[PDB]
Amino acid sequence: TVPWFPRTIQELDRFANQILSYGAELDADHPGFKDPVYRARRKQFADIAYNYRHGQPIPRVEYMEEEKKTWGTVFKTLKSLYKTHACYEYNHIFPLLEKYCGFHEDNIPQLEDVSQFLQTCTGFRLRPVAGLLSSRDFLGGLAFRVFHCTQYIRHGSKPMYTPEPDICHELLGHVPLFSDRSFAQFSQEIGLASLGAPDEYIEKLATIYWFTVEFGLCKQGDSIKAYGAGLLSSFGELQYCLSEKPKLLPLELEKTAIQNYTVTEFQPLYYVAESFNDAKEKVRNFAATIPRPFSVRYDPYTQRIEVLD
Ligand SMILES: Cc1ccnc(-n2c(S)nc3sc(C)c(C)c3c2=O)c1
Ligand SMILES: [Fe+3]
Repeated sequence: TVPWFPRTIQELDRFANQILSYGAELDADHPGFKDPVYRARRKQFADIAYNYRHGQPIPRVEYMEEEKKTWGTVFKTLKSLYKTHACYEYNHIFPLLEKYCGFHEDNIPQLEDVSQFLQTCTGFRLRPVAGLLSSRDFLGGLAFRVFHCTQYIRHGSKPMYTPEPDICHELLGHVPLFSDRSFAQFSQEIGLASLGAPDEYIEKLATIYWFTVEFGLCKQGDSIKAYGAGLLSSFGELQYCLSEKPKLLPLELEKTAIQNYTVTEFQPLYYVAESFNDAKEKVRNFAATIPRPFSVRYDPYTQRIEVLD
């Protein structure tokens, strides 16, 4: 009995709120655990996501001085690496994000502005998300070029640490790659692959996602550069990923899909992509191995998924 998936973009409304209601910020472990103001702020961002419906403007939020400071620290620290460590695509778009989107140490960009910018670049759009969605639900969004995106910021006591996605990771890690057409097509391919796929393949796709969108390296002429959002938003790991320490292997999906990984330390191993067009082709070949009694394609004119046989 084939798993349901949205067939229109508005149908992402359906399971968008089906998050893990009891989130990371509730653990005694969390940098913000003892902070009741932080607790409430987090629920505030969650209620914004909860009430969001596809098509609406994303609500603007006045960030606090404390939050802007945390952003500032993440921004300045990370900025110092991008020219040398980040891929061309990243460095190419970053100044535009500064000019048109207010990417600056003193200013946390608003999601609506960033979403409009991306729509202009590649048709990618943002949708605020409360918390952790299933891989199935999150990856499905990508098929429509929709990135489920957090709006809250990490707790101010630890600006270099987040166990979770937060706004810094989304804007400084993901957003600049979603501005590139080739990357955008690649990421969407992973989304298309996920539609109606068995649970076992959702997990293989999530693993591929992690070794690409989150922790991917790519060839850049004779050199290698970072493009994964998890690398680009981690000061420590961004420098480490391109030192002699980690092991590097070519992106190869039948191996990548089964490779184990942990979230708590630096990756002992990275996969290197030839280019985003090549990763896309590889994902397209891999999707053909997924037992699905149909074929899918996205029609951007009507914003619907076409389902054949
Ligand atoms: C597949 C999927 C579905 C929903 N969210 C995610 N997701 C994304 S996009 N970025 C990050 S950064 C970090 C430290 C974590 C844990 C995390 C994460 O979980 C991934
Ligand atoms: Fe991420």
